[PDB]
Amino acid sequence: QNKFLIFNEDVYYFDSSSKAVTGWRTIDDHRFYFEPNTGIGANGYKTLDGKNFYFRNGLPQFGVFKGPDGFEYFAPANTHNNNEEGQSITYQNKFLVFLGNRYYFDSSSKAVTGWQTINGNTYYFMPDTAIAAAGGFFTIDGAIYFFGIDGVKQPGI
Amino acid sequence: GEDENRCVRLYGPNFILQVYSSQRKSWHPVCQDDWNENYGRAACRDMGYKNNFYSSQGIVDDSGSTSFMKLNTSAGNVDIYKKLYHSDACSSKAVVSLRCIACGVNLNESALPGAWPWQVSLHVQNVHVCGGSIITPEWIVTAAHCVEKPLNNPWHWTAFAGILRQSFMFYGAGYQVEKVISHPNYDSKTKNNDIALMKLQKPLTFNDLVKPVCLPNPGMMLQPEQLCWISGWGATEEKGKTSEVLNAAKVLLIETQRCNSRYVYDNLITPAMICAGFLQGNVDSCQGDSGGPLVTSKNNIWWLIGDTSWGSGCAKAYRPGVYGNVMVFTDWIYRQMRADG
Repeated sequence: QNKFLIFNEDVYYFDSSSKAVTGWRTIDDHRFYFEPNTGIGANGYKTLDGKNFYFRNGLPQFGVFKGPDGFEYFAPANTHNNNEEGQSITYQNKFLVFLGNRYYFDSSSKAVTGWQTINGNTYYFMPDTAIAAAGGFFTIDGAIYFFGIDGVKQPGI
Repeated sequence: GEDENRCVRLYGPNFILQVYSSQRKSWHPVCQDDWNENYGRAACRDMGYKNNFYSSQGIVDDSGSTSFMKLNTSAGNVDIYKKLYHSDACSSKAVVSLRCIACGVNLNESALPGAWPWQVSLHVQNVHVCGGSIITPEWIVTAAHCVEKPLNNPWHWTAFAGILRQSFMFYGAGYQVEKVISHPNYDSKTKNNDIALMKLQKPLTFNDLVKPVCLPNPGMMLQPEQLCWISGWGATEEKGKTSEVLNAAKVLLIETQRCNSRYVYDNLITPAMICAGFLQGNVDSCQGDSGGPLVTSKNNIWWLIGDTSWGSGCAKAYRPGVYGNVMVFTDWIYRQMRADG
C-alpha cells in the first residue's frame, strides 16, 4: 500500500486500495501519468488534452525533446501563462539556455536545426539534439568550424 | 576589521595555520607555544567549518620565513585574534598545523565501491543531470550552468551519494537540496566563474563509501602536467547517454598557455578555468560528467582541482575538456559557508 513498484523496467504505483493507479496522480507533490491500457509509467512524447509533454518513466521532463513536429521547450511550471509542470509552452524568436545547452526557437515555437543566422550571427544546431555547437573546433559536413562558447561561429576564413 | 584584520588561512599541503598582519600587510604563521586545542577550534570555526575539528599539532617550520603571530594569555577573555601579535622568533621552534576536517582518503573501466566516496549524482526530475563533490557533511560543489535560471529552485534537485549504479538511485531516496548558491560573477555566455554551492537539507553521514575531498590550500605548486583522475556517470561511447556505471579515467593537466593556443581554444580560457585532457585521446569527460570532480593526489592527500565546465568532442582530444578553478573560488566558498553559520 502507498508505494511504487519497479518490475522489468516498468514502473507502477498503488494507492491505499492496493490497486494500480492510472492517469494523473499527485505523489509527493509530483504528477505522474500512467497509460490507461497497461498502467505502466509513461514514456516519450504524449499529447494530452491539448497540452504536450515528454515523459520518461511517467515523470514529465524539462528541456528540449523531439516530438511529432520537432523539438519543443518543455518548461517548468508557471514559466509562461500558468502552464503546468513540464507542459510545452510558446517560445518564439528568442534563445533558450538550459544546462549549458543553447537552443534557438523560431516563430512557430519549434527549435531550429542546422545552419541559422540570427541578428547577424551564424549558428549551427545539431540535428539530433538541436544543441547549438559551441566552444572549440567541430567537424560538420566534413569540414572544420570554430564556435565561441556563446555558440556564435568564428569565421577564421 | 572583519574583512582583513580577522582573516585566517590554512597554507600549503601541510595545513600550516596563518593569520593576516594588517600592520605589515602579510600572512604569518603562528608559534606553537601557549597553543592548545581550543584555539585550534576557534580558528576552524572562524574559517566557516563550524564544529568540524580533526587535529592540530606542531610541525618543524619549513617555509623558511622568520616571523610569527605569537599568542597571548593575560589579555583576558578577548577575541582570539585580538591576541596574536608579532615576534622575531619563538623558543618552541615549531609552527602550528591545523586540520579542520578529515578528508582526502579513499579505499585502495568501472570504479569499485569506496574509491570515490566524494562523488554525488544530482537528479532533476528523476534523471541524472549533473554531478558534484562533497566538501563537508552539508555542502556540495558543482557548476553554475547546472542550476541557472529556469532550474534554480532548491526543490528541483536531489543528490545521491555512495551509490554506483544509476539504476539503483531510486526516487525518494536522495538528499533534498535546501539552497542553491551560484557565483554572482557567473556570466551565462562565457560561463566564467562556473561554480555553484548546493547546501543539503540534512548532513551527509561519512563512512567508507562517503567521505569529503579536501580543498586546494594556497601554495600547492601544481606541476605543469599532473596525473589527475576524472569520475562521473557519462558515456565513453560517443552518441551516448548517462552510463549505467560510474567510471574513472586518468587525465593529464594541460598548461593554460597551450590550452589557449590557436589549435585548441584561441583565448577561450580565462584565469578561473583549467584544462585536463589525455594524450592519444581515448579518455576524457562526457555528458553527465558536467559538474563532476577533477582530483589529484599530492603528498598523500586527494585534492579537488576543479569541476567540469565544457568541451568540444569529449574523448576526441585536440579539443579537451575544461574545468573551473576551485582554488580561485575557495575564498568565496569559505565566505558562503561562514555566513550561513
